[PDB]
Amino acid sequence: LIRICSKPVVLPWKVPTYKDYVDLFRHLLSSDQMMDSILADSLNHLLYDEFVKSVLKIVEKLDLTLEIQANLHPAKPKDFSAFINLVEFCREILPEKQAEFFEPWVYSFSYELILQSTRLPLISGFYKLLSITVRNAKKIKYFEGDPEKYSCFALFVKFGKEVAVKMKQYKDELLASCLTFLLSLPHNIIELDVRAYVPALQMAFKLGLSYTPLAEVGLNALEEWSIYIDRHVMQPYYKDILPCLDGYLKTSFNKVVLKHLKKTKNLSLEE
Amino acid sequence: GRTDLLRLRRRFMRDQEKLSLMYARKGVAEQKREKEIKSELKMKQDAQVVLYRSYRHGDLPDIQIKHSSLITP
Amino acid sequence: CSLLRLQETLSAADRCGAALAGHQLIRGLGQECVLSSSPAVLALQTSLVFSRDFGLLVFVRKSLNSIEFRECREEILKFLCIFLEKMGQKIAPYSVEIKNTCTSVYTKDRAAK
Amino acid sequence: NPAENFRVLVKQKKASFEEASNQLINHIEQFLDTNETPYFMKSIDCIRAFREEAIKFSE
Amino acid sequence: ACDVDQVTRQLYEPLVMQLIHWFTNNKKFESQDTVALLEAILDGIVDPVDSTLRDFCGRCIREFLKWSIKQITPQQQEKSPVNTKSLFKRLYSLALHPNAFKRLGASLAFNNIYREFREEESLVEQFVFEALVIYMESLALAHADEKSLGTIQQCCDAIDHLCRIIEKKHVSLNKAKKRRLPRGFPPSASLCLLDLVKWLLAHCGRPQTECRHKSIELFYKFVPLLPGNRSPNLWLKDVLKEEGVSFLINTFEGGGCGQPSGILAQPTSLQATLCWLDLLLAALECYNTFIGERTVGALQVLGTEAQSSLLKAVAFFLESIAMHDIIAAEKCFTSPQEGERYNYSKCTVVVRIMEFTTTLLNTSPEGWKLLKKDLCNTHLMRVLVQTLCEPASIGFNIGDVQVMAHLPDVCVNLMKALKMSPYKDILETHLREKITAQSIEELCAVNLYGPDAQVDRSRLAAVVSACKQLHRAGLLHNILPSQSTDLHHSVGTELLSLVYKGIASLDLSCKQLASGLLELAFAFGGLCERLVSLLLNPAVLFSHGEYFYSLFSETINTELLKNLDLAVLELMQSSVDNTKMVSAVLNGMLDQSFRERANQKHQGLKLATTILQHWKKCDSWWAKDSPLETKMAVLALLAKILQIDSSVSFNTSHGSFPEVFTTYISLLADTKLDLHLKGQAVTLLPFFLEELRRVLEQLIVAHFPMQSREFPPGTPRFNNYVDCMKKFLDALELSQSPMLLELMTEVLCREQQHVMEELFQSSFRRIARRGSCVTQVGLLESVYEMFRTRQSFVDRSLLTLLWHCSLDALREFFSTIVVDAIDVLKTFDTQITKKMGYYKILDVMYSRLPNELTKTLIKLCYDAFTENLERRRLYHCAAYNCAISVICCVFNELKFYQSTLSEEMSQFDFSTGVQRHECMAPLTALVKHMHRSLRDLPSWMKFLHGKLGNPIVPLNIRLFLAKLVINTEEVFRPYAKHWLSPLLQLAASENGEGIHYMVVEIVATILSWTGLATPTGVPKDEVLANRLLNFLMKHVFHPKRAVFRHNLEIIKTLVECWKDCLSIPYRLIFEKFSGKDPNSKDNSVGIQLLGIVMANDLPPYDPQCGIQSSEYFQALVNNM
Repeated sequence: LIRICSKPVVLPWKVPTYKDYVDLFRHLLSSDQMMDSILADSLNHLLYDEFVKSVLKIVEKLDLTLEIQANLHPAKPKDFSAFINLVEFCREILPEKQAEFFEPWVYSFSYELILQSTRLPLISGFYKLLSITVRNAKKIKYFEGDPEKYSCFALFVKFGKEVAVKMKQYKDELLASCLTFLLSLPHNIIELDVRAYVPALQMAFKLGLSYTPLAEVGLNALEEWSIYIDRHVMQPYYKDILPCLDGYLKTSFNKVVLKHLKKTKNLSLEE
Repeated sequence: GRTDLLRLRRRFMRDQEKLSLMYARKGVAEQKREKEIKSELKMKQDAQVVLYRSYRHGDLPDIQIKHSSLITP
Repeated sequence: CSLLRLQETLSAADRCGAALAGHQLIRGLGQECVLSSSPAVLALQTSLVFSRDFGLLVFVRKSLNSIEFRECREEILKFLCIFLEKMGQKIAPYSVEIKNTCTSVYTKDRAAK
Repeated sequence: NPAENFRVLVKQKKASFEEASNQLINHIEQFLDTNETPYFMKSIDCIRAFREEAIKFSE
Repeated sequence: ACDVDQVTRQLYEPLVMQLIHWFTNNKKFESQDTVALLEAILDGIVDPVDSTLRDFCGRCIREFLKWSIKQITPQQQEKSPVNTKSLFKRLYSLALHPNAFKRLGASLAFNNIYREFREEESLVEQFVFEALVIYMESLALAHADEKSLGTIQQCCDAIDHLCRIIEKKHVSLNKAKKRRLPRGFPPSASLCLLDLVKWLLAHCGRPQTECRHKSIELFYKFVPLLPGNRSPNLWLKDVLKEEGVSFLINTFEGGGCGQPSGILAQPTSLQATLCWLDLLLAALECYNTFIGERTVGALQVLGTEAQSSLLKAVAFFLESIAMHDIIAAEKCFTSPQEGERYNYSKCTVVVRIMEFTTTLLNTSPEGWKLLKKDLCNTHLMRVLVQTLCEPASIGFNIGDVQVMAHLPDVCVNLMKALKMSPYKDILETHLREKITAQSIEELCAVNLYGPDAQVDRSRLAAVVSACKQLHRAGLLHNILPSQSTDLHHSVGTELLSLVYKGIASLDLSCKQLASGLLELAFAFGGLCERLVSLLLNPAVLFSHGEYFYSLFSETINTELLKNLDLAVLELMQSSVDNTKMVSAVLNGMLDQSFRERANQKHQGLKLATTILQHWKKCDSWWAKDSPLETKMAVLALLAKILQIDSSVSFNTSHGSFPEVFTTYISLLADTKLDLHLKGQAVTLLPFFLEELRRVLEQLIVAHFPMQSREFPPGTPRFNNYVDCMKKFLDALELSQSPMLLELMTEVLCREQQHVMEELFQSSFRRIARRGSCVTQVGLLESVYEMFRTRQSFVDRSLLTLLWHCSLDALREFFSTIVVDAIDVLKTFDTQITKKMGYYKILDVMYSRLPNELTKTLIKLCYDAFTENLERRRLYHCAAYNCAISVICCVFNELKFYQSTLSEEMSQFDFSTGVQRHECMAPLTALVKHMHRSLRDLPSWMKFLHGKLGNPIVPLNIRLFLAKLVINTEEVFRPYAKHWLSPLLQLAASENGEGIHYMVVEIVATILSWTGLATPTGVPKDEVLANRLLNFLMKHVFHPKRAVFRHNLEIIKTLVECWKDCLSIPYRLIFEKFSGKDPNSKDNSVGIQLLGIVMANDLPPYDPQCGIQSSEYFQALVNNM
């Protein structure tokens, strides 16, 4: 992972890319069908655990101090680039295998992670990685209404309240991740104080109009909450919910020769 | 025709590299596959915007804009 | 649509007994091949039912050892092969039907030719 | 290094080994522009070894 | 104008600034600017979203006011409704209005405008106090509604600007000036600085605790701003003299609106109770600030004016803290009851009384601990210790955030402050009341491993944290004294038993719990040696002690850093029979010490010194007495040591330096070692007398007898050799030690390019720029002396350095040997080889720049070439190259006399210990240089024209001159009007790398230009051109069918470039397109020839004499 984060970041002799390696890990964590064959003549969960420990040690190790010379001036911009690289890799790799493997870390990992976020509540990488964390947590559905579970719920609800109250002070590439949180939360936790999330949800859709994936995931969260929570509390701000959805609605070789089509052998906003 | 020597030396392969030429062809082919893989994603991005009126910059706006510049938009 | 109108014309185009009928049929089949070989996400699904009707269409209509039918049938088969090569399992409802056709296709006059 | 090579060669394939003779000639001869005296020591030592080996059987 | 896009906003901001500039003139002055200004007021200042809109509206209205003042006279603003004062009044009113948006927008707008607003004097003279009081009340309201509100940041920035300008400019404020009266200070008079200063002081004691804290901090920093008294506590005493008791309610309006409302809240309102609590905390923090600033004594509030609200709060803690977490006994009133912020307020009260106790104990010495007796019980010692052991015992303390994470440090501070106080003993009793320090050790034996209880781990962590806090307080035996000795085996026995019986499973939670237990044991002294014994556990699962080390290697390294050499010495004595685990723990020591460099590595240096003395106590290794693995391990250990310590001590004779250095030599003397491993050990030689080099030779002799190709490529011995030689190369590149340079040159300079000399010369290229100039001079002198095949040494070595040596060391080294070369400049093979080297070094010498003897040297080389066995030709070439060099400067005219991740990676690497002819080349350069300095010329090209145009001249000379003119065609382009004449006849009947190579090269060079000249001026030129056409069309074929085609287009180009002097034989062409007329394809090439003929516009066929002119084309249809 140190070699992974060492490679610089692309901005809009051959230079190898960082982004490729995920495919490796894509098989690396999904190699049951190979180790069983090699065992002919569990362990992927062990690799999962080792990777989680490594990302923990990196998160605690890395320093993200910055200056105002508002003005985002990192003191270690190379460390910032390594951080964002590791964040993108971790949240593009994580939602593949079982978060059942992640179950031991659901409390301590989230706790130290919230601490790190509170250290500098302006680094969007924290936001993306915690969003994928909670996404996996609701994928395995750790939420039921145990002292560890209740402590988890308390941390989640207070963190959601504070992000929802301090999100109005944030800008693009950061507030986008904040609304990514505010949609990525499970229905169970936000069953208290749904009101605070309503303007956040409205802004999330009106900004996902400008960037489709945010609108898509906000939509998904919206039907999730509609399914799980009783309408009687969501009713009053339905007249608020609909107008922010007005967007997306008001706009408007290869011949008869037989090559066995090796081309076919190889393999938005309207959606 | 000043590149005649240049084209002579660039196409100077009287030593045998026909297998190497085939390998270079194939390898460059896969790199072109990678380039076009990037290309379909690049073209998926919205095409660049164009403007139909000139633009100057002062501190008190002028009304010296032609009829063309207003009817083209 | 173009696929549908071409299917209807070919279902007609074999009404007369002449090699010219087979020529026009195979030409229309070649155009259909080069057309529906590159759908986006949708025209393939229309082509599924079109292939159903036209498949069973020739299965029960052509049914003759005349070569004018033979070249059209072989081009149809080649197109179906290159289609199913990259088409997905969505064709599975037709497949067993096609199976019930294909052997019946082969064991019939196709066996004689 | 070729010293032990021809030492084991003569007793492993049992030939007059003019190739071994040429090997030792190359071993000794490349001393004209160098003053590496310990190399000369081991060179004359392998010379004695090959002399004894040649005395041994037939040559 | 504020949208998420490049082009739109990018064109919008010039528009908005342009219209802002326009809509303030006397013409665009009133009744249309009103809409623009009011909307710029209501755009971002009031909105729920778009921080971008907020900042944009802020600085655009800033620039609007700036430009309005710039281009409109002050009388015009004053008479018009559009005036700065109206804007200020609007801002004040908006901040006054009870909505978050208005206040935050007004504050941020002021923040933006402040940069230009501070530069105006009349406005601030008339308007500061109003802005001051407005911002005070707005920030108080921001406290009232929610602290998380973004308004608080804008307000604190605004008041930062206010204090910045008040300290920047105070003379006008210092004197009483009749400025506009704000809402504050209801009496109207000549406003002064001290007026509003004391007005703020009297208002201290507000429910907004941090608003009051900022107000009093600003007060304190403005005390020196007063025109009279400076800012000691003495002036505060002067204020206190008359107001000895009034401060009880004046400066502290709280405690229950004075005393009573605090008593009122007890029987009867929960929100009112929280208001009482926060106002009381404001008073308490004001007390804490006063007593921590040392601006007032504790007895001043403890015998002059006595706030009974303090004892009321103490009784309330006896009534509400840790026992009333749901109701304050008022019986008049979780989220439905909102116990969340109730517990938050309770925790805030707890922390506030924590700073109060700490400041009382610290800022007031034990002489004021009698005032600590005012509680008469200090019941807190019974409950706050629970705070230390269970946060859930202060109420709930749920949330687990930076407030409770910050609690432990102030808790330790209070523990120390009470430790210097007597009451600690009672607290110590309370401590022993709260825990026995051993009632938990049996309860942690419940097999907490995977599936098990979790509350057990919970209070294990709780007691671990409490004991860590106590250790930070400098107290460990107040709860657990010595059992039998200083060694507290109560923890170490549990450690060993648990770590052994965990598998005789695992968990990260129990792992960190065991780590906490390890550090708790480390708090107990003397356990180090017992732990050392435990690590030496031969109990096999692999051994168990090494397993325990593997589980917690980092913790053991941290513990053993404190121990200097005691355990180090014990391991050294126990190293005689233990090798693996001792090496592992030594490596852990080294890695942790090397990692520790933020403060210092001097701990690592001392550890290296101690192991240096201990070195001679493990003699079973590093000789023919230990396994090769042991020798490799000790080599790795000492390499780690060497890279850790500085190479100035124990690099020369320094105490224990020889005892290992000689050992090192003995280690090098061990011939049983692998030569690869020997090179690995050598790799550390950059850290460094005759014995060293002599053993170096005696080793390297047994490696490379005479050749590198005697060992086939891929042979394992061969790969060993290449690895060793690259080790030597890199080590020498790091060291630049001259003797190793000479050794490498002499082992390499045996055959040309057999030891992979590319890296050799390239490493020389780097090391030429490295090292001191004097070091480079000495190195060059050493290699020059060892010079005195034999020439192969200098040929492969010197020019590498010389071409890249520093141009200062060059001067020194050469000036050292000027006459040393002049004299030697004047069987015989030795002489010619030495002169070879001398020319090849003097040319590079001269290449740099220009005493007075040098004039002679020119002739001394010139004759060296002019003499008229191959070594003689090489000598002439070298002499002429040196002459070219010396011509490069003299005879410049004509007449030439014919990161954190990076740190982590480095630490990991450290722990892993793993990091066609050429003799004429200067001729072209000289031609280029002389062209740069400056048809016909006495530049010898007339001489060369005569030398080359004659048919009678040796072919090699013609090839040389042709290659030169090919590489130098550009210079004599405005002389090619003659150069076509020789080359043509040189190309004609031209006969060595291969004829066609130079043929195609020269024809391409000639035909690079066509308009410059054409071969038609003399019959000979065109007849020779036609002859060359015949030769090429006889020679034109290739099986490659590509270079063949390439020649086809070459012909196509050359025929169409002239079309004036060319002839078509039509006979050879006839037989080429006719051929034998077979079934196969052989004559089709001739067909393609006709394409060139019809690439031309020339007539299709001409009977030059007539082949047949009738069936001449019958062959065409026959071939068709």
